[PDB]
Amino acid sequence: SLIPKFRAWDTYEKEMLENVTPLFDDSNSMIAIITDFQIKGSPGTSEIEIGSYDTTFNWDEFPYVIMQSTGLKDKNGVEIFEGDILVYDAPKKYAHRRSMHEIAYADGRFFWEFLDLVFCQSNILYRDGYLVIGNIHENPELLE
Amino acid sequence: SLIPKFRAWDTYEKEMLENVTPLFDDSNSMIAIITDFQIKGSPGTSEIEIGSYDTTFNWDEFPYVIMQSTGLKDKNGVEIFEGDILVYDAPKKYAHRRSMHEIAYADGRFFWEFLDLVFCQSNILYRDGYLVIGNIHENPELL
Amino acid sequence: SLIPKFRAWDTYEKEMLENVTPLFDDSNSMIAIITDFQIKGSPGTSEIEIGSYDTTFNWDEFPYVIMQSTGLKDKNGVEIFEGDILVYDAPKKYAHRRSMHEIAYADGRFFWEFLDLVFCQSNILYRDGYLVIGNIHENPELL
Amino acid sequence: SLIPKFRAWDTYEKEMLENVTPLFDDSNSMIAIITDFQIKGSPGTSEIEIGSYDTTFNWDEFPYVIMQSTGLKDKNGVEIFEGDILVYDAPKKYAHRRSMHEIAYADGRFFWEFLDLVFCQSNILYRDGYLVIGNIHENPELLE
Repeated sequence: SLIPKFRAWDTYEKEMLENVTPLFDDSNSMIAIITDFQIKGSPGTSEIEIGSYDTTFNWDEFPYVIMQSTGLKDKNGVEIFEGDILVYDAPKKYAHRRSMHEIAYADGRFFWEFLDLVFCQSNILYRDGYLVIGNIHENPELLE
Repeated sequence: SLIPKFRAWDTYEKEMLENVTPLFDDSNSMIAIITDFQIKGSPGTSEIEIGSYDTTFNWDEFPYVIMQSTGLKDKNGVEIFEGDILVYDAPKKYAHRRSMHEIAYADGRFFWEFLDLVFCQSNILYRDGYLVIGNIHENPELL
Repeated sequence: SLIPKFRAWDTYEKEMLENVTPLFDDSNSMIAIITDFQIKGSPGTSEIEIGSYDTTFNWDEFPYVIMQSTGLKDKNGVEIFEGDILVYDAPKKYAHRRSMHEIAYADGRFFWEFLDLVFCQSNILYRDGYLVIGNIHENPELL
Repeated sequence: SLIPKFRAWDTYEKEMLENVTPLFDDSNSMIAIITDFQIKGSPGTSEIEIGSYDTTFNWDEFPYVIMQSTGLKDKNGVEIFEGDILVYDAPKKYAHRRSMHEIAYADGRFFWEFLDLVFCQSNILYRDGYLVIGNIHENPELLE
């Protein structure tokens, strides 16, 4: 099963927004985003009260980039999203260079890039395990 | 890189709703659904006008079951979702069980059940190809 | 990155032979098997001394079925081969059978049948882990 | 199923040997290689006659690197082995090199390195398809 959960990088404000709801037209294009809402009212006469939101008509270039949760967690229990960048949590002693690996989606599955292992919960936790160190938007220096 | 697209089975109305937007609390529980909306503003400024929707306030148990698109298509160009049931498009073997393969997501990937080939667009189309024949909600006693 | 290792089911003796070397002719059909050999040279002129072997000419039906090692081990350190049958080793909660999963190779990977998980070392060992309980030849009626 | 088929790179002579039979002890060390054999003698009384061969006796380090067939074919029907390098057979354009990926085995599967696609027969052949254009031993600068 996979519970749909999304975060958005606001490229104009340079801010990561958690728990957002992307809204699409019937043609697979994002047209709005709800960043906060609450449900109000009584049983049978309830409503969705949108607190904060934005739409593509407000912008020449809509500044939100959406990323979905993989439903997997890292060694410290942090939920892994598309765009996260992970590293093997090696001991400090005899420290040796390690590469970082970005999470992406293709061909029906989430992949970590440049790694021989299959991306799955057991591989994330195996031996010393993997940790999310940042993401491609906030931390592009991790892949330099 | 997967464009999010969802459908919902409404267990109360016994119907499939297309192009829905599920709304979750910050704790993994679905608390509302938007089934139609428009953007309007002339300028309003622009606003989201919810057309049809439901919330968990309205129910003892929220009757909507959400399914996400894999973004892959079957041999007939049908978009494949979680809960779809696929079969290989071969001749029909009369009076014997036909193998059926439910689509689900787990542990980082979508997969089809009971099949040695890996679920991916090229394998869906290879040879005679696979077709969606229905899903586990609209067609409950097939599997 | 995969050490070639083979075992053979002897369908005449009904025994499993370990560390065998299958030999294939130019038609890619198995023609012989080496079950024991030594290297006895002296010292810049070495030789392969085959000590135990068999060939398709010594039989009407060559009674050997070859299975290759996956290179992976089960939770008890047992090397896993094609044709093995694995179970998840959760405690016996009184009176229910563990589901069984045969190992095969196809289309680029070794895999376990009827399972949502990727067949890889970490999944084999995760939590209670998986154990080999038999194989399709020694235990033809297990599945 | 997979018919075991092996090739070996002789790293002393710098030659690829086709269709070899690798011989291992029980500790997983290759100690011999049969490059040619035939079966001889009376039915019921037959023998393996070893033609070309080599053993680890003659060597400080046995100079042969074994690679197994994946069982999969490229767009030209060529059997793909570990160590092969594949390219996507898109129309070639001036001064643009097509991207290359090495075949490896790890942890239960064969795969193409640095490519987020399931390595399977239908993906090898899909759309423009992939072709074997060398291997890491005979063409050690090819990946660059």
